[PDB]
Amino acid sequence: MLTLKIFVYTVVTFFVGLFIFGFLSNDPSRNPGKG
Amino acid sequence: FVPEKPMYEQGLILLPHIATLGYGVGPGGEVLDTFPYFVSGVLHLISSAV
Amino acid sequence: LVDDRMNGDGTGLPFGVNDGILGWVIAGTLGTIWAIYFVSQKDL
Amino acid sequence: KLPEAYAPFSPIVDVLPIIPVLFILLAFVWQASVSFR
Amino acid sequence: MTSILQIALLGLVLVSFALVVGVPVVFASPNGWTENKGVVFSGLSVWFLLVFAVGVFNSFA
Amino acid sequence: LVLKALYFGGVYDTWAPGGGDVRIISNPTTNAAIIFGYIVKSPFGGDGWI
Amino acid sequence: SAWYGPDRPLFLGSLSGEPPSYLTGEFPGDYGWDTAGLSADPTTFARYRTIELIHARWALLGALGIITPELLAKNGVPFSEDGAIWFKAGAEIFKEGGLNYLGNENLIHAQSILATLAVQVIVMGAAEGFRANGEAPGVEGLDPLYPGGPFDPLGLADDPEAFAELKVKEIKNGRLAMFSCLGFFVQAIVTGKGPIQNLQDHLADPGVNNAFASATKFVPTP
Amino acid sequence: PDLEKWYGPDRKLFLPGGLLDRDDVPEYLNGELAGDYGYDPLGLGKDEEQVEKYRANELLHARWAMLAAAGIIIPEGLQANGADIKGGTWFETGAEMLNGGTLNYFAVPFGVVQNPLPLAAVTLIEIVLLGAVEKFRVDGTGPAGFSPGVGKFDSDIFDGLDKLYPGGPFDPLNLADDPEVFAELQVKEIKNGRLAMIAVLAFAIQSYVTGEGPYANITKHLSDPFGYNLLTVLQGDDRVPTL
Amino acid sequence: TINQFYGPDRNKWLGPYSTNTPPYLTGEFPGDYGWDTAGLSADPETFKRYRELELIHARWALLGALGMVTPELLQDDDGIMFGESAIWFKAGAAIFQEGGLNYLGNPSLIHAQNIVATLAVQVVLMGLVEGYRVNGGPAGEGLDPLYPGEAFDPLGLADDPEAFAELKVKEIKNGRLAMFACLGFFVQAIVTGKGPIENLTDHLANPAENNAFAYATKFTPQ
Ligand code: CHL
Ligand code: CHL
Ligand code: CLA
Ligand code: CLA
Ligand code: CLA
Ligand code: CLA
Ligand SMILES: CC1=C[C@H](O)CC(C)(C)[C@H]1/C=C/C(C)=C/C=C/C(C)=C/C=C/C=C(C)/C=C/C=C(C)/C=C/C1=C(C)C[C@H](O)CC1(C)C
Ligand SMILES: CC1=C[C@H](O)CC(C)(C)[C@H]1/C=C/C(C)=C/C=C/C(C)=C/C=C/C=C(C)/C=C/C=C(C)/C=C/C1=C(C)C[C@H](O)CC1(C)C
Ligand SMILES: CC1=C(/C=C/C(C)=C\C=C\C(C)=C\C=C\C=C(C)\C=C\C=C(C)\C=C\C2=C(C)CCCC2(C)C)C(C)(C)CCC1
Repeated sequence: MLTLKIFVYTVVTFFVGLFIFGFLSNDPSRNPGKG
Repeated sequence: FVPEKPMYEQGLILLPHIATLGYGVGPGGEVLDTFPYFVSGVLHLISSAV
Repeated sequence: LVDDRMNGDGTGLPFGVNDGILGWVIAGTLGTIWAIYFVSQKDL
Repeated sequence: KLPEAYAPFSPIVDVLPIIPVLFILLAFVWQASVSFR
Repeated sequence: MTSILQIALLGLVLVSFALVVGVPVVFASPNGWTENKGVVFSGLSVWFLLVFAVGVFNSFA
Repeated sequence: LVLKALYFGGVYDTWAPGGGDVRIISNPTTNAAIIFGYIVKSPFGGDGWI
Repeated sequence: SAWYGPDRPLFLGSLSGEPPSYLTGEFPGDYGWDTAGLSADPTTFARYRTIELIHARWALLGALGIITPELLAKNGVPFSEDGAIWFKAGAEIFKEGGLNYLGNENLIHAQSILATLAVQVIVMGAAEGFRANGEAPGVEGLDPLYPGGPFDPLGLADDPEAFAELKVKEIKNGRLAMFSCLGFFVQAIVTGKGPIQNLQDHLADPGVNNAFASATKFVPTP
Repeated sequence: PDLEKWYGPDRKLFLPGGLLDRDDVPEYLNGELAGDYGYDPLGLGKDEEQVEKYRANELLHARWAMLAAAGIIIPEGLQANGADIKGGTWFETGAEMLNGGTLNYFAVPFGVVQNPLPLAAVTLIEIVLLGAVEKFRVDGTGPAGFSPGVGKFDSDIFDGLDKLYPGGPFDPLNLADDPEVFAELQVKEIKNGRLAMIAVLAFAIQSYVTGEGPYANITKHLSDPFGYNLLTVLQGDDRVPTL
Repeated sequence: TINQFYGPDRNKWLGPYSTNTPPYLTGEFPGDYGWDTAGLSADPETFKRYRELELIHARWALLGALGMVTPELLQDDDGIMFGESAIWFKAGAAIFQEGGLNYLGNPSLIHAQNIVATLAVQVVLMGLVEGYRVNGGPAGEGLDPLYPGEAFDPLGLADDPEAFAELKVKEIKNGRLAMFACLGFFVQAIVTGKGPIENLTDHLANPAENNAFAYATKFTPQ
């Protein structure tokens, strides 16, 4: 029954990791402006 | 300050901040003395002026 | 007891971890995304 | 209460908290006196 | 001993009041900080002296 | 705050027998396991994070 | 970070002084740590460089092989208590169950250390002999210290500057792993417990559960 | 190195630039002596030659007070920590040897030596030797040598030197020929001396106020700062509990 | 004279029986008796490095060998000054008793209880001074790495060249004497576990049956 917990914890860490490295990954340069 | 009452009905917020440091606190929680609170306030006021 | 329960509610479990496999797969997923990001860093 | 040596100054003490609120209001007087430059 | 401390505290109140009403005006005065240096030093030295006096008078009062 | 809790004999413990006491703290628990488990746990009523 | 050239980092920081004339910074792992000067002759320098690198690789392999089994033993994998701690792993082959990889009855299950060491001698003698020639069946003649080719299927040795900084990464990680391996041999001699168990007991109370707690174990008696 | 921070027309003052103008310093302080901070509010500085005259008194005073501060802090600390010093507290050390008393030397690490020297002979040798070394200071003549500054120097080495800063036998470690490091160590020495003499005045005042030694003062202050300080020891006892 | 130890006919490691002297050891530097039967000093710059770490080893062995017996010399009849810690190879346990680390039996001296803190201060300070030794700083920078003598020589002494030669071979011989004696210290700690002065007293009581032959049975693998 802990299998559901493992699956949801894995997908939550996956989405959070996408967020963390997406904003670590030179986010302010993703702009059309001169900056 | 009213000394005979427990010290939370007098609308005082930061004398609990000094009293949590135990400065003038009895065994059961009696206030005992108010001079540490007074000297704390005056030192803060002089520091504020400078 | 009448049913099998996780019985981890409370007890001060860090990050809600009660078995080591969950912490290992959390670290594995974060490390996998980190390896992908690191090898594919500097755009190219 | 204050100790015996400081008891007569308690009414002078009893007006302080409004002074920080008067500081931003003094800043408003400043900004109006410079005619909102 | 109580009267000495009370008079010292009253003088300290008046000195701090004078400092409050004077320091910003003297500072923002055009060519005033370089000419009122002596009186500002006198006021600050007196202010600190009365503070230390009330401090040493607490232990006798 | 360390100096006050261990060497200046202050701060009130509410959990002393009889209704608490101002207690000079001896042998504080500084271990990384309990401190970090205190900082990385859930913020709900099961444990409370901080 | 300019790991080559004259401006390379040194083995004592700014207080390093002058690096040796026979070490100008062509090779990875260069910091000028040459207090005794064992590497004066370039041939001797080459032999020591190969020895250092082979030991770096072996130390990295030993580091994972000494950390992973006890981690799995404490993480639900049914290792026996005998083979969970590395210096006693060789004693697991003397038991009735044999050598159970990952605590599995039908996995490996070897009971003849004589034949195990015999095939080990044959296989590793062949491997090291093919290493010594620089020529193997199906492998042409090239650099003996850095073969690549069949040993680099990924193809990360193609680009020069990344290959050089990866050389630096490899030699520095090897030096870290050999610190670790010598440390593990030290705790094995002194503590008699696994290194992860040593760190675990050190985290319980770092004030007393450190290296100073074992200073009086080897003291002689009259 | 870095002599501009202490020497030159622009230097550290007793007040910063926002409160003290650079023209309020009197003319005879232009940044050439050690400790030049421009702090002469009264009429004691007058001119540079009188400044140079008081410089000798100031430097010898600073060194004497520095020796006094060290020889005050060390023996009382040894007495409070367990050493058999027998009179480590500084303002009772003369009361030991009146009738038949003695003293003990704790010369680290091999101290604990019982001194049988009487006070009269001690005072005699002290006054004679200090008078002799003072005459050597003011007139610049020394009978013998064998100093680590230079091996077996003659008597005529003090002539041609500088008063209050003579090189040679008084520099056993040398390292004072270079003017930059010499001036830096000069400013360091004079600031260390004023720190030491302010300390000395504090030890005397705290002695006369609390009646105990200053190491005992600071150890009790660290034992409890609010339960042992200026206002606490000047309060007296108990203090009615003010509700 | 000088030529007794720096000439081509100098003192050797066999006196007049050192016919096959190595060619590179001509007697220029202190010592140079020719005892290089292993031939490990063939290369010149390596011979320089080995000589420098020789003099460093010699000086710190002089400190060690002299400081071995001084607490045991000051040991009294029963030991109020020091208990079991008067012996050299039991000195470290002077930090773990109930009182602290007293230098000469009293709380006024040293009196430390944080071995970790004194370890950190020792490491930082003397690693820094090793950096000064190999690079330079407050004392001197461009001087001889082995023989600076500027701030460390304040008592004259070092000014005369034949005096340099004489009391430099005095250095190397005193250092080697302490070096050999220190080997004696460690091995008598191993084979007996008894202090040097008490072993000396036991031998001078009866040299006949008290010798290392009395402990030759101790290492027998029964
Ligand atoms: C050259 C340095 C050095 C040496 C030889 C020793 C030796 C010793 N210390 Mg020790 N220490 C040294 C430095 C330091 N110690 C300490 C702190 C302590 C403590 C706290 C304690 C000791 C104790 C001991 C003894 C442990 C009993 C034993 O059989 O040990 C192994 C020794 C032998 C088997 C004898 C043969 C020694 C020989 C092989 C050494 C020479 C070669 C070495 C590899 C050294 C190489 C240089 C570097 C690595 C130090 C032992 C004789 C303990 C003690 O006294 O217990 C009664 C103790 O409690 N030491 C510090 C920190 C301040 C040191 C800092 O440098
Ligand atoms: C954990 C508890 C602990 C306690 C209770 C003490 C207690 C003490 N330690 Mg300490 N220590 C402790 C831990 C540690 N000590 C040290 C390292 C030392 C050292 C190295 C020394 C002490 C000393 C002392 C004593 C200092 C008091 C004194 O003499 O005051 C009175 C003295 C002063 C206030 C200042 C005196 C300074 C001294 C250098 C004066 C020199 C004067 C000269 C003119 C110098 C001239 C030199 C050149 C320029 C010409 C004292 C009994 C000292 C001692 O034992 O002295 C006998 C000492 O030398 N400790 C370490 C390692 C970091 C510790 C680690 O835990
Ligand atoms: C035995 C493995 C080994 C070998 C063969 C080498 C070989 C070499 N190293 Mg290297 N090194 C090693 C381990 C090794 N190293 C480790 C563990 C470290 C980290 C401390 C370093 C850090 C290092 C640096 C920073 C540099 C070198 C350099 C060099 C080259 C010249 C130095 C030399 O000739 O010394 C010969 C080495 C030996 C003869 C090994 C002797 C081993 C004995 C048994 C030592 C016994 C005591 C020892 C200190 C262990 C105590 C514990 C320890 C973990 C602290 C040479 C090819 C220089 C270079 O530029 O590389 C090209 C250089 O800058 N090494
Ligand atoms: C983290 C340590 C490390 C690093 C940075 C390198 C780096 C390098 N190695 Mg190398 N190697 C290592 C460890 C390492 N090695 C070990 C331990 C061995 C012994 C098995 C070898 C044996 C070896 C050989 C025979 C050769 C190289 C070669 C090379 C170079 C090109 C290959 C490459 O870029 O692939 C990429 C490297 C990495 C991505 C870093 C490795 C990280 C992996 C993914 C971790 C693996 C651990 C995992 C749990 C599996 C356990 C190990 C198992 C395979 C036994 C390169 C600079 C070739 C060469 O010399 O160049 C011409 C070559 O001939 N290595
Ligand atoms: C580790 C200490 C050490 C070191 C680094 C040196 C180094 C050196 N010695 Mg020296 N020596 C030593 C100890 C040491 N010695 C001691 C204790 C003695 C007294 C017995 C001597 C007596 C001696 C003489 C008479 C001469 C030298 C000479 C030399 C120089 C050339 C010889 C050489 O390279 O051999 C190589 C040395 C090493 C590679 C390091 C030695 C460490 C070994 C490998 C381990 C211990 C050896 C052995 C097991 C000790 C146990 C036996 C013991 C009972 C003696 C060289 C720089 C010759 C010279 O020209 O003077 C400058 C010379 O003639 N030595
Ligand atoms: C008997 C051994 C011995 C001998 C013959 C020498 C000889 C020499 N040393 Mg040397 N030294 C020694 C031991 C020795 N040293 C030790 C053990 C250390 C480490 C502390 C040093 C550290 C050292 C340094 C840093 C320097 C020298 C230098 C020199 C040269 C000139 C200065 C000098 O020391 O004159 C000789 C003086 C004596 C022989 C007097 C020794 C008598 C003592 C006082 C006996 C008492 C011992 C005492 C109990 C030890 C505890 C004291 C401790 C706290 C320091 C000279 C060739 C200088 C140099 O490099 O050459 C230019 C230099 O810079 N030495
Ligand atoms: C450089 C120099 C120079 C200067 O001048 C001088 C001097 C000082 C000499 C120097 C230095 C040196 C050094 C330090 C060296 C060292 C090295 C090392 C440490 C190595 C190791 C190295 C290390 C290594 C290899 C290791 C390895 C390991 C191994 C195999 C292991 C294995 C295993 C495992 C897995 C587990 C199991 O259960 C068991 C076994 C099976 C057993
Ligand atoms: C030359 C040659 C040639 C041929 O052919 C070959 C060959 C053989 C190689 C050779 C030879 C060699 C040799 C002899 C060597 C030796 C070495 C040694 C002696 C070491 C030791 C060495 C040793 C040493 C240093 C020692 C030292 C010591 C010390 C520091 C001590 C310290 C201490 C003290 C004070 C006290 C305390 O309580 C403790 C301590 C703290 C601990
Ligand atoms: C009146 C009275 C009294 C008395 C008192 C006294 C006598 C004293 C005092 C006191 C005090 C005396 C206090 C204080 C304060 C202080 C402060 C407030 C400080 C400060 C400082 C700072 C803030 C700094 C800044 C800076 C600079 C400028 C430099 C560099 C950077 C930095 C940032 C560090 C009492 C309360 C007892 C009681 C009641 C009455």
